[PDB]
Amino acid sequence: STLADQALHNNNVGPIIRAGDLVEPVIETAEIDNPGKEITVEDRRAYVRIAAEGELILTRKTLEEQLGRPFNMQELEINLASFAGQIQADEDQIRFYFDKTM
Repeated sequence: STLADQALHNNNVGPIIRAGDLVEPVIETAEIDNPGKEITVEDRRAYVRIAAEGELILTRKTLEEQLGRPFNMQELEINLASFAGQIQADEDQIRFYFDKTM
């Protein structure tokens, strides 16, 4: 009779972006750098999809910056497709999470 839905708090993240190059050995290496012993990556080729518990944190801004030193942060916000959660960047790092209210 009454429609109701809910899905807040840690659940799972699903960042959808495009594919560049060497994102395979980069994503894998970027995964080992993080204690993500329970994440599933789905890199086809044209795009790059990821799936975690809902909490992720990356600091390999040097690897991402190196892959394309001759660029900026604009290309980052441009080089994307979709997302399941939110994204944040720190001094020199980028973290992902599907958590809404903090």
